[PDB]
Amino acid sequence: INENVNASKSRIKDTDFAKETTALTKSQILSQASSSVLAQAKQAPNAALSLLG
Amino acid sequence: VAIQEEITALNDELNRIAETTSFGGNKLLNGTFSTKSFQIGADNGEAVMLTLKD
Amino acid sequence: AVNVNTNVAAMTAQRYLTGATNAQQTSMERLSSGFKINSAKDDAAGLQISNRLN
Repeated sequence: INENVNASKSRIKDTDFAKETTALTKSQILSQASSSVLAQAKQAPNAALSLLG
Repeated sequence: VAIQEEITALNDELNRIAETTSFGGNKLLNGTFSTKSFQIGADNGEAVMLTLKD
Repeated sequence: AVNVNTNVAAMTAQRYLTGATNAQQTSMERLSSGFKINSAKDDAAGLQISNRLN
């Protein structure tokens, strides 16, 4: 029983490194992507002053 | 008897897979998905029929 | 010509500029989000099927 219940507990609480590593990888990319977009957006208004203020 | 019982179960599993497999609720292997055309052309009529049997 | 109460050429510029700025925003959003159909405005049908697939 112990062995079986430990297995069940793992299926419910234990983490799957493969899927979790994947999400960490995906998270980092989306972060780097957003940061780049943010940087470009932060410069959007910089176009306005080009119109002689 | 045991083997028959075992297969009895697999038989049901096959039926389940058939009456559950779906591409967004459009059951695919139960038969309900008969020949459906896929317009793969920029103009009308340029389609290809796909048939999923039971 | 030689008028000082109308600059239709300028008006045209703004019109195109606006269109460009709008396009920039939509792309930026898609890039930052990672999804093309963010709002249903992008694709009413896409949202419908994507949500059900999700």
